[PDB]
Amino acid sequence: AKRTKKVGITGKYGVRYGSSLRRQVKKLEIQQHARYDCSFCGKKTVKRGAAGIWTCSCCKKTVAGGAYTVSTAAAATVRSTIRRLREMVEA
Amino acid sequence: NSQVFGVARIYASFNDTFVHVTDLSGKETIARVTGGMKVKADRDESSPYAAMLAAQDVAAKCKEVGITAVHVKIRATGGTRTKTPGPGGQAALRALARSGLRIGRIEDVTPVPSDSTRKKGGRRGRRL
Amino acid sequence: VVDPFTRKEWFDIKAPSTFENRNVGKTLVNKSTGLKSASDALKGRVVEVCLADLQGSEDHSFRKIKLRVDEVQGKNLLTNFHGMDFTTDKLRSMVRKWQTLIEANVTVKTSDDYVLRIFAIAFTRKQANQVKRHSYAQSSHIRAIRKVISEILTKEVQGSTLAQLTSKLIPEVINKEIENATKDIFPLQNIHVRKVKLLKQPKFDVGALMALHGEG
Amino acid sequence: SQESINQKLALVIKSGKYTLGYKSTVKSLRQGKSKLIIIAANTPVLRKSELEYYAMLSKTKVYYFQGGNNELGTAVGKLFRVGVVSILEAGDSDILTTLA
Amino acid sequence: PKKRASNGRNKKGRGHVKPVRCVNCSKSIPKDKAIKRMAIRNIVEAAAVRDLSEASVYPEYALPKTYNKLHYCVSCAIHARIVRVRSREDRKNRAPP
Amino acid sequence: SGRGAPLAKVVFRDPYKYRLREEIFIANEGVHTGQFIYAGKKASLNVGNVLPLGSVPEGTIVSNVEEKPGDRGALARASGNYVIIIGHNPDENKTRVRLPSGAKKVISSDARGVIGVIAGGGRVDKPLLKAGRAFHKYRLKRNSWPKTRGVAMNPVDHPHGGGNHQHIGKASTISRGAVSGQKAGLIAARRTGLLRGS
Amino acid sequence: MRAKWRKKRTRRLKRKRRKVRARSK
RNA sequence: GGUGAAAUUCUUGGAUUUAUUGAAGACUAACUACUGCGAAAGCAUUUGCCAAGGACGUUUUCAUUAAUCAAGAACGAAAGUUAGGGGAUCGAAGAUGAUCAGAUACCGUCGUAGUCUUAACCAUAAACUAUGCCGACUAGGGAUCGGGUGGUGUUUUUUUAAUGACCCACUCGGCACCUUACGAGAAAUCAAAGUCUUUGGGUUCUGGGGGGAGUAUGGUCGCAAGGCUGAAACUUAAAGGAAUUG
Ligand SMILES: NC[C@@H]1O[C@H](O[C@H]2[C@@H](O)[C@H](O[C@@H]3[C@@H](O)[C@H](N)C[C@H](N)[C@H]3O[C@H]3O[C@H](CO)[C@@H](O)[C@H](O)[C@H]3N)O[C@@H]2CO)[C@H](N)[C@@H](O)[C@@H]1O
Ligand SMILES: NC[C@@H]1O[C@H](O[C@H]2[C@@H](O)[C@H](O[C@@H]3[C@@H](O)[C@H](N)C[C@H](N)[C@H]3O[C@H]3O[C@H](CO)[C@@H](O)[C@H](O)[C@H]3N)O[C@@H]2CO)[C@H](N)[C@@H](O)[C@@H]1O
Ligand SMILES: [Mg+2]
Ligand SMILES: [Mg+2]
Ligand SMILES: [Mg+2]
Ligand SMILES: [Mg+2]
Ligand SMILES: [Mg+2]
Ligand SMILES: [Mg+2]
Ligand SMILES: [Mg+2]
Ligand SMILES: [Mg+2]
Ligand SMILES: [Mg+2]
Ligand SMILES: [Mg+2]
Ligand SMILES: [Mg+2]
Ligand SMILES: [Mg+2]
Ligand SMILES: [Mg+2]
Ligand SMILES: [Mg+2]
Ligand SMILES: [Mg+2]
Ligand SMILES: [Mg+2]
Ligand SMILES: [Mg+2]
Ligand SMILES: [Mg+2]
Ligand SMILES: [Mg+2]
Ligand SMILES: [Mg+2]
Ligand SMILES: [Mg+2]
Ligand SMILES: [Mg+2]
Ligand SMILES: [Mg+2]
Ligand SMILES: [Mg+2]
Ligand SMILES: [Mg+2]
Ligand SMILES: [Mg+2]
Ligand SMILES: [Mg+2]
Ligand SMILES: [Mg+2]
Ligand SMILES: [Mg+2]
Ligand SMILES: [Mg+2]
Ligand SMILES: [Mg+2]
Ligand SMILES: [Mg+2]
Ligand SMILES: [Mg+2]
Ligand SMILES: [Mg+2]
Ligand SMILES: [Mg+2]
Ligand SMILES: [Mg+2]
Ligand SMILES: [Mg+2]
Ligand SMILES: [Mg+2]
Ligand SMILES: [Mg+2]
Ligand SMILES: [Mg+2]
Ligand SMILES: [Mg+2]
Ligand SMILES: [Mg+2]
Ligand SMILES: [Mg+2]
Ligand SMILES: [Mg+2]
Ligand SMILES: [Mg+2]
Ligand SMILES: [Mg+2]
Ligand SMILES: [Mg+2]
Ligand SMILES: [Mg+2]
Ligand SMILES: [Zn+2]
Ligand SMILES: [Zn+2]
Repeated sequence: AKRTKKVGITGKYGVRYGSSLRRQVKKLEIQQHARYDCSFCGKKTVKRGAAGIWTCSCCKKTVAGGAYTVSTAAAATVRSTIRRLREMVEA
Repeated sequence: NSQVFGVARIYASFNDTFVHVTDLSGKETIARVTGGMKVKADRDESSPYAAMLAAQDVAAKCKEVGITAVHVKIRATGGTRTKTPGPGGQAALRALARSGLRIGRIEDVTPVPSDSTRKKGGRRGRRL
Repeated sequence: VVDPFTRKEWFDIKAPSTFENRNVGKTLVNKSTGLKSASDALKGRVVEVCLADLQGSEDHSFRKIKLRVDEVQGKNLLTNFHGMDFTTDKLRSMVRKWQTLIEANVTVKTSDDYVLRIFAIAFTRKQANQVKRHSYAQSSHIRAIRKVISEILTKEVQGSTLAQLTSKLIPEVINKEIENATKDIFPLQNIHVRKVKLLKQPKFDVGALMALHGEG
Repeated sequence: SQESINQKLALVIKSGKYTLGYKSTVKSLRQGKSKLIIIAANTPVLRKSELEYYAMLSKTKVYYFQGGNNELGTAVGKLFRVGVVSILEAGDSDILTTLA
Repeated sequence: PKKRASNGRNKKGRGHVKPVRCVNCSKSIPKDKAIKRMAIRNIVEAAAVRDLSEASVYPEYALPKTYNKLHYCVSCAIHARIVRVRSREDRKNRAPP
Repeated sequence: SGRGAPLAKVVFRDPYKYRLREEIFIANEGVHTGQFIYAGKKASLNVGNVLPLGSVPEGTIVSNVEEKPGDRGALARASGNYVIIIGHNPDENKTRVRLPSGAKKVISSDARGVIGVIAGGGRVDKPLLKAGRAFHKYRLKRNSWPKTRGVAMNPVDHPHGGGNHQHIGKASTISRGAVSGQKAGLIAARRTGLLRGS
Repeated sequence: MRAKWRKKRTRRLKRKRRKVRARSK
């Protein structure tokens, strides 16, 4: 029961739109649909809806996220520089 | 002792020589003259006689501003660059004795990275 | 045609009193007239003189010290301790092949609330009857050595302020505790304090600034 | 050379008795049968302080785990995850005196 | 056919040495290769040392030195004759001149 | 709706009366329901907090930042945007900051901004993929879509609208001093064509 | 001609030969 | 600024040079060696964590469980590919300035992709020691890395006794090196490239004149660039290796 080979989730799109576009969608499509780790309750309950917001299906806490994934990579590289330049000012 | 003091920072490129005198904290400069002034070449901007003809015209204002004695600071281009002093740099330091300015406390400021950025010229080299 | 130097007001430079010779030389500044006076770019300046010139004993010849101007008082400017370099020639002259070069530092804040990270440099030597051509140290030596190099580098900068270490490094008190400590591991020629870098500073207060100046 | 924690916990795991989780730990706290409690780093400060106050009452040593409840549950060698651990007997391990 | 048993210069049991840039060509070359002659100079040289020690303060003073280690690629090092060509058995000798 | 940058609703207690006062903030990516937002010059440096700009060290990144004090925010409101403080001033309460467009602008150190970079992530990476996906995009925004090409209209409808082939026929770069009704195409255009400028 | 450049030369030949054969659908 | 000389370009909106403070990205100097580690590719700032590996020590344990391998699999420099992050430097394409009979270049200024990272591909390098793995056997010599054993050897303190470092002798296990040819080879050379017409310890892979040609075709893998597999017709007396003298 292997079903598709390449497309997977984007088999829904059939022959339409072109490979690269269809292919680029699958990436983010899988990101946004994935379940993530609650930094609070500690389960993989974090799901999306309404891009930018992410909640826990059990502990009911909602985190402002990236659009299609929970951590903007550039935004974690922010939290660092924020934490860094804070620890310089308070030390 | 007396000897009103200044800091004479000499930078010798293979293509030119910098002779620069300031006060102790490096802010206010006294006079700076280089080989590209005292000759018409583009070849001789680094000339040993150039950099010697430089310290000369410095010294007239050095005693005139009131810097009687001067430290000495020498560097090549450094960083990713040649690191080896130019031709006129040593014919400058000496020509500072033709002034009457009193030298002291020599030291070398050539910038020497901790293993820096990639070098110019591209691998297979500079080929001629 | 113009000449900036007409109008140039000359100033006298006062070192800290944790040193010996306090007369550095005559710095100059542009005049104090209206629109941006001459206490503006005087105050913040940073000077570097040789420790042989400060203490008068030339035994210190290879140690440069950064001296930060803090206050300007009555045509007489006052400074404090900023940083300490090793110059170049000496530092490179201590680097010889066929031996281990050790480096260390640690960040430590002092009691006067100066956050500091101060560097140490060591080496290793043949001892006496050694026929072994090179001096190299085992890595599991260089580890705990550099550790206690910093553990000693901590407790000295930590317990006291900057005014004490300004006079602690002059005799090289710290270096001797490193040869006293690391005697038991490897021979270790040429222990020093190569650089101290002044990161965080308090502000003004002129009670540690005048615990310095006015006496010399 | 150093036992970290989880070695000490692995010995606690099969030597003497223990219980796992908020409810059961409160029992042990209310019975004074608890020598130590370990609290996972991600447990909510409400439970953290409710456990801290419960514990200081009966005077039980308190330790804050460095990991979340996910790694702590595997630190007791259990397959599920646990937010707080109560040590009913040290058995053949220490943890009670040493370095904590 | 093999000219040398160091082949250009010594590796002998490693896979790589992070190559170094030439101080003349900028030509790249492995650190295990690449002729390196440490060069220390007097800060003054010439007859400068005389009237310089004259012109200075401090008693008698002392003279600093510039410290540079230059790395050379073959093509440059041979042209600039840091190193020359030797004979079949002359090349063999590794003793420094 | 029609905003791709989630909103965070922050309650506050009214200083001068006993009531609750709700605020609408743009969530900063890592702001989360239940967290405590701190607001003022004495406030700490943490994601979600709003601070004066001179009150942060340079290098600090911030969003929803006011162009002048107390206008309640302008710059970097969009999903995924931030502005970095590049320096401060002793004189006249000035910071200086680099805006997302890249141009640096010098504003008042008393002006505010919230610590972080707005949520909503990489939203524009995902291809629209369909006409309908762009249809609902603008159904909730404004009706600019779809767009009929001026070169496709008749001369009455657009300067481009000259026909018999499809071509613009005169320079597609219009002046700045041009008049309303002549301005279509590349408007102030400094230069034109493919750049590749990193 | 250089070994390497004979390689690049036929690597271009095989591309053009694939392309002409492609017109046979 | 820049070269052999120049020009390009930067500049009295103060250029290069000077100082104070700040930002981003790379890199990890000197130490650095015919020294280390890893299956290779490779790996070079400090501390912590997570697991790993050799050699050694051993009067533990198991007791043939092993050796080498078609298939199949893990990893695999660099460039390169798809996406975001990044973008300091260097820098294909390119743009130029010079150079030459020409100069699509070498040299000079700028500079796109690249270079950096994350996720995913790609699976090629003179990926070289151009030298399969296991086991035995045959020769002297000093340096050295790690471990162990013996030194009533040595040096620094306050038992000048104690953990160290140094010296010396022995012994495994390493990265190399030197001399000799015992042998071997076409030679260059080689402690293996010896123990080969006195031709067999075990085992894996490849080659069979030069071309044509790594071409054509089929298959297969890849997003693609490409990789893997891989002919024949026909053509030709040389091609080639090492060494010698010119
Ligand atoms: N898909 C995510 C990213 O989108 C951007 O790519 C898009 C833009 O960069 C580019 O320009 C589009 C313009 O065509 C379109 N008609 C309007 C859009 N605002 C523009 O974007 C442009 O302007 C915005 C501000 O408006 C700038 O912030 C941005 O830097 C600039 N590229 O058009 C691209 C799409 O056709 C990133 N540049 C690209 O690297 C990446 O694909
Ligand atoms: N696998 C190493 C073997 O060492 C053997 O023995 C060597 C050494 O083990 C032995 O010891 C020598 C000593 O003789 C000589 N007079 C002084 C030398 N330092 C010693 O070497 C010793 O110290 C050095 C460091 O100094 C260490 O690197 C080495 O491991 C150690 N054995 O001396 C030999 C060298 O002259 C044989 N040379 C040979 O079988 C092989 O090389
Ligand atoms: Mg934080
Ligand atoms: Mg020149
Ligand atoms: Mg000129
Ligand atoms: Mg001129
Ligand atoms: Mg040549
Ligand atoms: Mg131990
Ligand atoms: Mg053990
Ligand atoms: Mg709770
Ligand atoms: Mg090599
Ligand atoms: Mg290699
Ligand atoms: Mg419509
Ligand atoms: Mg359109
Ligand atoms: Mg249209
Ligand atoms: Mg029409
Ligand atoms: Mg019209
Ligand atoms: Mg028209
Ligand atoms: Mg028409
Ligand atoms: Mg028509
Ligand atoms: Mg058309
Ligand atoms: Mg058209
Ligand atoms: Mg018109
Ligand atoms: Mg080949
Ligand atoms: Mg067909
Ligand atoms: Mg000309
Ligand atoms: Mg200037
Ligand atoms: Mg280093
Ligand atoms: Mg196989
Ligand atoms: Mg690669
Ligand atoms: Mg690449
Ligand atoms: Mg492409
Ligand atoms: Mg960017
Ligand atoms: Mg460049
Ligand atoms: Mg070109
Ligand atoms: Mg002609
Ligand atoms: Mg001709
Ligand atoms: Mg032409
Ligand atoms: Mg012509
Ligand atoms: Mg070029
Ligand atoms: Mg592109
Ligand atoms: Mg191959
Ligand atoms: Mg090789
Ligand atoms: Mg091969
Ligand atoms: Mg040993
Ligand atoms: Mg026979
Ligand atoms: Mg054949
Ligand atoms: Mg092929
Ligand atoms: Mg094929
Ligand atoms: Mg031949
Ligand atoms: Zn949760
Ligand atoms: Zn070169």
